Amino acid sequence: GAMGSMERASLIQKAKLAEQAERYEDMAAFMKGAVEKGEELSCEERNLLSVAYKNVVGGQRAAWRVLSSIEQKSNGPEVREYREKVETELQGVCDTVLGLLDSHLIKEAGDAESRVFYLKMKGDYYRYLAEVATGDDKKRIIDSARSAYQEAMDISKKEMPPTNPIRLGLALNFSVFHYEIANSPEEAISLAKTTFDEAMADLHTLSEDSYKDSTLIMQLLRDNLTLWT
Amino acid sequence: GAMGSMERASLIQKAKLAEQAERYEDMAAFMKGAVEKGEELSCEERNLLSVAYKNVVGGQRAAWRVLSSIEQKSNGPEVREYREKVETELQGVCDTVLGLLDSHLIKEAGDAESRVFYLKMKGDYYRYLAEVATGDDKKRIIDSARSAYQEAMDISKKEMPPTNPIRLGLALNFSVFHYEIANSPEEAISLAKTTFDEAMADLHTLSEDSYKDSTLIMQLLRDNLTLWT
Amino acid sequence: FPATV
Amino acid sequence: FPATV
Ligand SMILES: N=C(N)c1cc(-c2ccccc2)c(CNC(=O)c2ccc3c(c2)CCO3)s1
Ligand SMILES: N=C(N)c1cc(-c2ccccc2)c(CNC(=O)c2ccc3c(c2)CCO3)s1
Ligand SMILES: N=C(N)c1cc(-c2ccccc2)c(CNC(=O)c2ccc3c(c2)CCO3)s1
Ligand SMILES: N=C(N)c1cc(-c2ccccc2)c(CNC(=O)c2ccc3c(c2)CCO3)s1
Ligand SMILES: N=C(N)c1cc(-c2ccccc2)c(CNC(=O)c2ccc3c(c2)CCO3)s1
Ligand SMILES: N=C(N)c1cc(-c2ccccc2)c(CNC(=O)c2ccc3c(c2)CCO3)s1
Ligand SMILES: [Cl-]
Ligand SMILES: [Cl-]
Ligand SMILES: [Mg+2]
Ligand SMILES: [Mg+2]
Ligand SMILES: [Mg+2]
Ligand SMILES: [Mg+2]
Repeated sequence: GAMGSMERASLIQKAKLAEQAERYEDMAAFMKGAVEKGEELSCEERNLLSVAYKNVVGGQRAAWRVLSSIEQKSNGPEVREYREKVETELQGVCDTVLGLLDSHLIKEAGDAESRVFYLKMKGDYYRYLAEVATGDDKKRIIDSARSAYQEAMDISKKEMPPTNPIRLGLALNFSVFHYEIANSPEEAISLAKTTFDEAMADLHTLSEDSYKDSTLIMQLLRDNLTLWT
Repeated sequence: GAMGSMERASLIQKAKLAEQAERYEDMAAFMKGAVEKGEELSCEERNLLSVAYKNVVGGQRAAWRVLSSIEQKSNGPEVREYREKVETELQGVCDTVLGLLDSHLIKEAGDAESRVFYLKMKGDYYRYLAEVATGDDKKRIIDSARSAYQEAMDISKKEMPPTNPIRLGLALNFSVFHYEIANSPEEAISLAKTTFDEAMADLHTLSEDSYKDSTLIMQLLRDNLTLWT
Repeated sequence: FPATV
Repeated sequence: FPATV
């Protein structure tokens, strides 16, 4: 680890600086170093990890889609080669994240809160691998994403209220997985709708801070439901 | 050169793909490889080179400003260290570009068009070095930027019409150099104003395609003049 | 594209 | 910040 000689606290601090500077690759490298210190991540630190890698892989996915569209229209080796290059880089980021989760964030997550957070991430990064996969490996990746998501759902329903923003974000993303990856649009609609309704019925228990948090994600659930119905 | 084994045409093609994918680091690496083939760059290729590195160093400058602001407010070692890291990376991109210009784009530019283009770039990348420099090295960098810009101005005035977009962009940037780097705001105002007026008086000679090109940069000249007066 | 968080 | 191209 190139970050192995830096203090954990300094790495968290610099991750927060990288975020202010919109330096998300740096941010992710800092949080990888923090994770590799072997101590558990706080809620804020989990958000820093998730934000950094979501931005990094987000840009790679956007690039991959542009190139894949160009590739499909043109169907020399260049378009394919360059798509493959971005694809390989994207798969390596996903492998890096899944490696952190597997060694050893998930097993050391002794709370429902932290374990759900990491299990959702695991489903997300398998989902991103699924988006670019193209064979019998695609089916294994799809099932691995579903299993991770579903385990997070089971825990979240036992241990978190229906307005918890991590529970809500989990359901939002699992729903998109069903729609876009699993060819299960009915499942996607049913999950987003049930999640939205159960959250709405719980808003009356929330302080003003929590209300803002939950309603932000409810908005995204409705946006997707409006696309799909 | 990691790009040394790729065909020149393939590198240009992939630079254009990287641009569509907003992959500007890749774009710049591709155009560096193209430049290192040793053949001259076409007008389109010069634009591809300039766009790629402007985006890369643009993001570094934006990051450096954010961190420098944070540093100045806080005035542990972390803010300084991370600013220094971005700064060093920014200086390395500038050195890479100046190295391409010096070896051997400028000397092999046998046209006024191409030589002005490269001399403007040289002033820009010395300008970007000046923005982060902090000593007797700062003064040498400032004078080197001015000398590059002024040589480009001399050639452009002899060999290009006052509406040529490279002449216009040169003057725009040289003007900003005077205002922001050289503490010569009067010079900056006089150059932007004279450039704007002489271009306006030449618009009547332009086809509709050229008119759009020149008026786009005239807009930027006025925007700066509106800031400064 | 649908929203994810 | 002023405009450059
Ligand atoms: N430095 C950051 N980025 C964050 C730091 C914290 C934090 C700080 C202190 C304590 C605990 C947590 C965050 C909490 N999470 C969100 O606010 C949030 C996350 C994702 C998301 C939305 C909102 C809306 C769209 O998707 S984020
Ligand atoms: N139990 C809860 N309800 C929460 C507890 C904490 C917390 C925990 C420890 C320390 C400080 C704060 C939360 C901080 N906020 C988030 O983590 C967050 C995450 C994703 C997200 C949003 C908010 C809004 C949209 O998407 S929320
Ligand atoms: N396939 C389904 N289950 C649905 C079928 C229908 C329906 C009825 C008549 C005609 C066609 C479709 C639906 C209507 N739409 C919603 O109820 C709805 C939309 C957005 C939204 C929420 C709810 C909650 C948060 O944001 S949903
Ligand atoms: N692939 C690209 N990006 C470009 C390709 C070409 C080109 C194509 C074929 C032949 C010759 C040149 C460009 C010409 N230059 C501009 O259009 C331009 C450049 C900078 C600028 C503005 C406009 C407005 C703000 O700053 S740009
Ligand atoms: N002699 C001229 N007037 C031009 C000649 C060519 C050209 C040359 C060879 C092949 C094809 C085209 C131009 C292409 N356009 C630009 O290079 C350009 C650059 C910067 C810029 C803008 C436009 C608009 C705003 O900023 S312009
Ligand atoms: N210091 C200077 N030389 C100037 C001094 C004054 C002035 C006069 C009275 C009061 C204060 C200032 C100026 C007025 N402003 C412009 O003429 C102007 C502004 C924007 C613009 C253009 C021209 C052309 C393209 O976009 S300019
Ligand atoms: Cl490639
Ligand atoms: Cl650092
Ligand atoms: Mg320590
Ligand atoms: Mg534990
Ligand atoms: Mg060849
Ligand atoms: Mg020559």
